[PDB]
Amino acid sequence: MREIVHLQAGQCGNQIGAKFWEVISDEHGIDPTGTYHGDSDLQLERINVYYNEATGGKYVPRAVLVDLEPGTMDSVRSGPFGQIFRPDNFVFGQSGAGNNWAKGHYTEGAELVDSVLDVVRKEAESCDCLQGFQLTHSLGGGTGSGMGTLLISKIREEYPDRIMNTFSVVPSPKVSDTVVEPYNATLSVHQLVENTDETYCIDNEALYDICFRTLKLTTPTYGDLNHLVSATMSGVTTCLRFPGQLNADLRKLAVNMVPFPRLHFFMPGFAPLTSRGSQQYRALTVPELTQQMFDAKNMMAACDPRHGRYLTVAAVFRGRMSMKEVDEQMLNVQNKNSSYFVEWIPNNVKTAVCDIPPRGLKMSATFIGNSTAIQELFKRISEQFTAMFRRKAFLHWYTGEGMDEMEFTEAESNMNDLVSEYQQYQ
Amino acid sequence: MRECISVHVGQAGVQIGNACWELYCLEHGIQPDGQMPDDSFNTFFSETGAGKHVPRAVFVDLEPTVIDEVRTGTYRQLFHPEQLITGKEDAANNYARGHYTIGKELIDLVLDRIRKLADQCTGLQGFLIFHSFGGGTGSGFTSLLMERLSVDYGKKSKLEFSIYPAPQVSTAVVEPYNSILTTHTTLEHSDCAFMVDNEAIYDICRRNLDIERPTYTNLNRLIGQIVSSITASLRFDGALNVDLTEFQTNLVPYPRIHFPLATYAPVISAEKAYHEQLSVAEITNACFEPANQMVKCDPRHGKYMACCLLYRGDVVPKDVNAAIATIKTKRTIQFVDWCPTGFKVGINYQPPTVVPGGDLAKVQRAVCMLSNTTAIAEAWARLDHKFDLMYAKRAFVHWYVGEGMEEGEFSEAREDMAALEKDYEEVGM
Amino acid sequence: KQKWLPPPEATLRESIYTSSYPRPPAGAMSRREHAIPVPPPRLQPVPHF
Amino acid sequence: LSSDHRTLLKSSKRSWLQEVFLTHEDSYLNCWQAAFPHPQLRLEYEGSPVPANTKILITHCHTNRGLVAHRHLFLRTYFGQEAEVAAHTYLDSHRVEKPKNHWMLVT
Amino acid sequence: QKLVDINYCKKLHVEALQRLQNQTRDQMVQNENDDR
Ligand SMILES: Nc1nc2c(ncn2[C@@H]2O[C@H](COP(=O)(O)OP(=O)(O)OP(=O)(O)O)[C@@H](O)[C@H]2O)c(=O)[nH]1
Ligand SMILES: Nc1nc2c(ncn2[C@@H]2O[C@H](COP(=O)(O)OP(=O)(O)O)[C@@H](O)[C@H]2O)c(=O)[nH]1
Ligand SMILES: [Mg+2]
Repeated sequence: MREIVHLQAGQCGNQIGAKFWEVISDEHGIDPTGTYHGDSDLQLERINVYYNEATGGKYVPRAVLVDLEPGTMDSVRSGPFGQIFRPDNFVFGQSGAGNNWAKGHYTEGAELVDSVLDVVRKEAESCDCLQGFQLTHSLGGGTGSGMGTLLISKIREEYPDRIMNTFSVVPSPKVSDTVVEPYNATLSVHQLVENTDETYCIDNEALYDICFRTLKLTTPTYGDLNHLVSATMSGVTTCLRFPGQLNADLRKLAVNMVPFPRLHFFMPGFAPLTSRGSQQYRALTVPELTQQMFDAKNMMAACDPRHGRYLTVAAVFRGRMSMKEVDEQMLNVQNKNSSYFVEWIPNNVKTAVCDIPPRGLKMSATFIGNSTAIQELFKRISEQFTAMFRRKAFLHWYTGEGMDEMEFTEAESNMNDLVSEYQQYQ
Repeated sequence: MRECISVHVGQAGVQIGNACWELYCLEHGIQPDGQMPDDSFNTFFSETGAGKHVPRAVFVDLEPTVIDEVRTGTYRQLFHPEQLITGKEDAANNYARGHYTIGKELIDLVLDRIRKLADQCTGLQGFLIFHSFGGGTGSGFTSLLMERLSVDYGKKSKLEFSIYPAPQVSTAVVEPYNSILTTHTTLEHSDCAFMVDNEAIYDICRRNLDIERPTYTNLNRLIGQIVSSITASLRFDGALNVDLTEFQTNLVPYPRIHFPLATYAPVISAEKAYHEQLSVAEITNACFEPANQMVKCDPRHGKYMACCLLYRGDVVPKDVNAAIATIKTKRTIQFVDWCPTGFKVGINYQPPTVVPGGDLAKVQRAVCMLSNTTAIAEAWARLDHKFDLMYAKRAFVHWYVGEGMEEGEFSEAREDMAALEKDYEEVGM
Repeated sequence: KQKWLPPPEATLRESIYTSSYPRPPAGAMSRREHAIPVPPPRLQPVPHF
Repeated sequence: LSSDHRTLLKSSKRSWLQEVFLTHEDSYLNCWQAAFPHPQLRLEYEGSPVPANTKILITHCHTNRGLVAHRHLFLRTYFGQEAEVAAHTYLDSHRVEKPKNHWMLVT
Repeated sequence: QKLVDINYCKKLHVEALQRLQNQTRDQMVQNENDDR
């Protein structure tokens, strides 16, 4: 009836697409042989958004998982949850890009897109009324950062009305994984603004500054960090899959979060985060899911909006109460921190209510915040891309792959101005 | 032969059409299977040669996960399979989605099913329409239904009972543009038009009843307690009767002014009403005090210019007329000069029916006043003030233009409101 | 104590339409004391014209 | 004997892997299944009866993880005898199961 | 001096990250096991 056909890309894309499909599989009660051994029958109503159907009671996802070397899908085929994906749906190359945009944008990427563009038309066409797609990649690789931006630019041309979201991984600003990772990031962003409907922003020290300080952990794996960005990732498509008093979906949030199609840069969060030894010592009530969101610690971007303005602010609630006592906090927060919203909107906080809680939990909430706190995020790429390009550093990796220096020059002017477009509303 | 075919549109349509059609199953003698375990059901239910009583209702939504639940749960075999209309995608807080593109393939299946019920009714009094300005189907498709309702039936009675947005809180952002541009269509295409605001039932349910922390269901029950008193005289006997034609006759002096209010008097809990006298004076005092209304705007700035009263149960015409003669005289309340008498009364024998799981007690008297006033000129003032605060930056308008729509509706729907904002003090003076 | 200790709570997985709208008892149905009796058929234009 | 899919609040004591505990209730998160360690012969051993004192892997049926013994972190108890239990399947660089996961059901 | 400001901000960013991780959370786990 409505479906979501799912796109992944790389090592970021497969070590996140291995855990997102673990939380969804626990949500609808899916064991790693496919079948269903859940309790109720709210756990089988809207399962067709994510899972297909096959022989018997088998439910295999709508997943497109792509890389340019199969040393990443050798692991995800051989995890606990590796027999749940259909074997045709991995797409792998032979020689990857490896931290270069152009190699996986023209040379190796553009010869590999002609089989990924067959696995999506075989599978978007199976769906009855597809809502849209999701992507989750990183802007710091060469697999998802180059070719994943080339499937964004070449799936919006066949299906130009269906939805396009991105759980992107923008650079960590403080301690970084790769030297030349600015070049891969800043050329994707200009390729990202014209062909994406709405964009989240998922940083990795934005996850480190939670799990250090909020969950009190001293062994935080990525297998811990991928829960924190799949708790939200299924916390946006809740009301498609579960009923409520007031519903939403991926279409209705971007309606209230994209004032103009150059403006879809969010920063997400998540309410019920406490330690395991600080677990029983707090009552899980309504104001204690909204005292945490507006705080400057919960967000999944590494950017603080006290300098900026919350342009618009979303919310999606779970648990069998969001009706009157959420409406005296969303009325309270619009009045107390009165200088963090801009004047030219009536009111900013949007609301949905799903009534079914996450499993093992009583209540929750999830944030989608369109801000003028992303124009301080794209300036720390272009204060390090101009601390690199005046000395023409690493450039021989790019001009010999068929690019040219004006294409490097153009991604300066079309991201310096998008900060100068955001900068007025402060 | 006294039929009242209901129209409910949306997620305010079906969460209200669940509560309204739950009261009538216990107001008359209806099992939730549809059977019975002395003919008042002929307004709402229809017969068969097996004793089954199928309602004369339509439930319209563009989202399947609101109406695929009513066909799943308890009141399942009561409703016909085809009386509940569902889309495949939702219009998603928009106008043109609801009005032009998506609303054009659900405008046709409904008008086959309105025509099938209306051919069954001989003496059909008129349609009732309940919807919400805050959504896509409730505000885009609903004004499209009434643009294609007037050609099929003309002067047939079509009443409005809309969920206007609240002046302090609201659930959304772009929701004024649906709320503004519905009124350009629902002025020529609405006979009478009630209003409610959910924050003005939030504070009532926690103050005037002890039940705090409600849901919309504890707000849906009081909305369904207005509608029983509207169709009160059509099914049960009365000392004086009202009818569907009577409300717009004595509350709509001018055809651009069809905006009453709604207020329900004895809102007191199952315990707090059990320990206090509730005379006819002591319920007509509640409907005039400005802390009991179903809107968040005080008529102390305004002038009452037509009225209507409904009564239930243990009422005597002497004590009705003893407390009317007080509230004429008090100067907390004033009228406009050009309405000389300013009332209409209607008395129904049958006392109202308690809902199991509700929050009201067994009572004997009740009042459903519908007093239109000049204090709705401070309602369109706030829905304008935040519309030209946000149309100055073109803040959302690109969602609407590329959806089978043109730009020029916005620059006339505000200039339509400017005339109707100037209408309400010429009549008000 | 009834607020502290829980109900057995197999209602964690519950849509409000199931909890807030159950089947009411068979005896809470309204008796229609004041209703025009239907044993004598009502005045209706049985001339079909 | 029970163990649930891992969440962000339900982790083991010293290691923070999938935890295993005891509960009164009945569910499908209580059913285990035991297989052979030599990985090229388990599809030939899918229906054979299990001998008593032989080294066989134990795994869950809902998570497909497996019960483990951590000989590396200690739990001081009243009885003084120490180890940790959890459920996480371990494999080597040759991709066979480590000696951590072998279990024996002796009579 | 401009590069002094840039270097000072860079070192306090990375150094605040490393302090807030190790020397303020390893003591937390040691404190809790010591108290148990
Ligand atoms: N009092 C009351 N208000 C309601 C009820 N249901 C919804 N509302 C209000 O109605 C508005 C809901 O918008 P929707 O009805 O969901 O919009 P829609 O008709 O479903 O169409 P969409 O745009 O597709 O969502 C909100 O302002 C709610 O506060 C109800 O049952 N009772
Ligand atoms: N949050 C998160 N970050 C990851 C994960 N896997 C890799 N990364 C980050 O991704 C960056 C390297 O990704 P890379 O291997 O270049 O991605 P790819 O080449 O496109 O597949 C590093 O900064 C990692 O910190 C993951 O599972 N979760
Ligand atoms: Mg709907």
